[PDB]
Amino acid sequence: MRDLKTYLSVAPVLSTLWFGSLAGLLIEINRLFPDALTFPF
Amino acid sequence: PDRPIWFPGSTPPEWLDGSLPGDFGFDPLGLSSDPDSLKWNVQAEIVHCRWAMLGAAGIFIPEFLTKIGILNTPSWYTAGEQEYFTDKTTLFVVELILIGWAEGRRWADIIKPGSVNTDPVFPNNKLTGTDVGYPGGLWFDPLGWGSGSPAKLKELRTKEIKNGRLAMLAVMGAWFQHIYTGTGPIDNLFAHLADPGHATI
Amino acid sequence: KGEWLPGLASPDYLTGSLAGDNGFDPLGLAEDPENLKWFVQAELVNGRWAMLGVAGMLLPEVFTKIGIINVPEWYDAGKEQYFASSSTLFVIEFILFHYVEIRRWQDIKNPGSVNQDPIFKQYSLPKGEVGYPGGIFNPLNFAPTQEAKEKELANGRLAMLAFLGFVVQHNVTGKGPFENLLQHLSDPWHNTIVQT
Amino acid sequence: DISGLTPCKDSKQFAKREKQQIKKLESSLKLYAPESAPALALNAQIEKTKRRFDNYGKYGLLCGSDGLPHLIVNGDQRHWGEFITPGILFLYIAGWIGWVGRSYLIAISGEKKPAMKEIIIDVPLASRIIFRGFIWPVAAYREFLNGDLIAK
Ligand code: CLA
Ligand SMILES: CC(/C=C/C=C(C)/C=C/[C@@]12O[C@]1(C)C[C@@H](O)CC2(C)C)=C\C=C\C=C(C)\C=C\C=C(C)\C=C\[C@@]12O[C@]1(C)C[C@@H](O)CC2(C)C
Ligand SMILES: CC(/C=C/C=C(C)/C=C/[C@@]12O[C@]1(C)C[C@@H](O)CC2(C)C)=C\C=C\C=C(C)\C=C\C=C(C)\C=C\[C@@]12O[C@]1(C)C[C@@H](O)CC2(C)C
Repeated sequence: MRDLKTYLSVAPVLSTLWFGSLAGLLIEINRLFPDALTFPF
Repeated sequence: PDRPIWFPGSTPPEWLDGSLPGDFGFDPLGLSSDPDSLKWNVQAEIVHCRWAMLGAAGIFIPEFLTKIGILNTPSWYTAGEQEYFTDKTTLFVVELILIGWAEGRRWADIIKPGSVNTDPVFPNNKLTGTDVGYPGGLWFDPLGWGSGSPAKLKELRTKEIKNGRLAMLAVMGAWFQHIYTGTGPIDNLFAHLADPGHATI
Repeated sequence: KGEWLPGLASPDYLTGSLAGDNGFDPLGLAEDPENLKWFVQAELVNGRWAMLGVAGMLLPEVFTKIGIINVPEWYDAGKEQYFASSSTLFVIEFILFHYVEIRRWQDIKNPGSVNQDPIFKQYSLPKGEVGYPGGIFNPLNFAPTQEAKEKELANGRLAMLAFLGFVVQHNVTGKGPFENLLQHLSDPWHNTIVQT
Repeated sequence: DISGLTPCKDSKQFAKREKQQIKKLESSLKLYAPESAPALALNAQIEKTKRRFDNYGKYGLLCGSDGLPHLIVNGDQRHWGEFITPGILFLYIAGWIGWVGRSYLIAISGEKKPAMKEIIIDVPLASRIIFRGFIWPVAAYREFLNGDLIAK
């Protein structure tokens, strides 16, 4: 559906999807490497 | 317009006019109302059919021959746990490279039809198929059956689609049967044939 | 000329008049003609330097199979003692390369302005293109046809990728570029980036 | 010893903080059977605390008189991982985001109704533009040289 695809490109839905994926990535990154205070490499 | 319908007495969708092979007017949700989605979905269905037919053959023919005792192959469910000549990740990477070259050229033929019909190395060699998803030529149609009158084609292309759909259903059935009953698919058939009234879910 | 990806269209600014033009610019850096003019020279110089770098990093290690010399690895060549201190050599290198690269740079700005010798005025480079000086830089008078330029660019790109591989492998494996090849050739299916 | 600080590995107050935290965690474990899930969670917490303290000891941080790590941001090479490298990474990422936004804004400026492309995003064009920001420093610097960065 073209209209359904248009509704998925509206600002709030796109922002929600982007921020959900971003939060998931950050949570997993902090889960794999906990308590980072310095960049050791 | 007078073709048999999935729901007799009803009205088929407007975008399904009966021009495609294997068309019965089944699209309640309108997932392919626009032409581009229609083409993409047709190509996806054709590829899923062809992989599911290879998978159904490979799941069921080996397992049957093991039961009658001619071969001694392991279960298809745990076939990925045996130890082969190398680690599984290396095989996955080789697969990824080869299938990436194979599928990458298939992507360009969907976007721009008839642009990848020439051999990059030996330009004397060509594919002959006019239709996206039916490539033809000496590689994919060595017997030359894949071309003919529209009557000869709309039968063969409908036979392919009807077989592929059945294979997809069978493959998913085998997966869920092994998940639930915890035994190979052929044992389930013999159990059902032994006591059809009670050998059931 | 050729397409880097069949089924895709070439950019408008890549008209095929340049050597080694395969229409590869997914990120559109060379849209501005000034950017293209600068990047052509950048690619030429980078490839020409990388080819020599790879040739010097590989062959002095191939000696092991033939056993002519005894030379340390390319990553241990610096620590060896030489007739002069490292600082003095670096200073001399800087002094010479400053003049050389400033002389080269002036041709990109105003072509044909640095073709004359500064001390002996009777000596001058024949007129040529921006990145191809010619003259005494081409003693054997080989014709700079487009085929040779395309070969040069292809070799430069391959050598640049080879140098990147040489750098990355040492950080992980810790051995030489040639030793990495023999180990792979011993057991090909077990000795890859996937160690297992 | 910058500013009269001491390394974490030689600090007694750091060890006392670790011991106090571990002892506080261990007093809660005595309330549960060893096989129960809360005991497993408390064991994991204790192990993680020990690992965190060991890692802070290994990285060469500096402690004060309270046994707490302090950060040096003056540019000394011995502490570049505290401020410099994350700063450069953040600058790269922020420049990427800003460059992608500017490119998308410029791309749709010539349309008939540019406002409607801001409330309903054109997904394919943004997706094509998204990858281009990976080389934002070179593009931005060359645009600055050519004079196309600043509006006339
Ligand atoms: C091609 C499709 C197909 C076929 C032929 C079978 C056949 C069979 N299944 Mg089965 N199954 C399927 C799909 C299929 N399944 C799918 C998709 C699932 C996932 C939901 C399951 C889940 C499943 C479980 C959990 C169990 C079986 C079991 C069985 C066997 C006993 C009959 C029974 O109670 O099943 C009931 C069948 C269903 C609930 C699925 C509905 C059938 C699908 C929709 C296809 C319908 C057939 C078709 C329309 C008729 C014409 C084609 C015909 C020639 C097959 C029998 C051999 C049982 C067993 O192990 O046997 C002892 C058992 O416990 N199946
Ligand atoms: C897609 C699929 C299911 C389809 C779903 C349907 C009907 C949806 C229908 C509708 O959309 C329509 C039409 C119109 C809409 O308005 C309404 C709905 C209702 C939404 C099943 C299978 C889809 C895909 C399948 C079957 C995949 C096959 C897998 C293979 C090849 C496996 C191979 C191997 O088994 C071997 C051979 C050997 C082993 O050792 C190893 C492995 C690798 C396991
Ligand atoms: C010059 C060079 C290296 C030279 C090395 C030299 C001299 C080494 C000398 C040494 O060894 C010796 C000799 C002595 C040894 O003892 C010591 C040292 C001194 C160490 C590398 C260039 C290296 C250059 C490299 C790798 C460049 C890679 C660039 C790529 C891939 C660009 C890709 C794109 O650019 C396009 C095509 C289009 C964009 O639109 C799309 C993208 C995708 C962005």
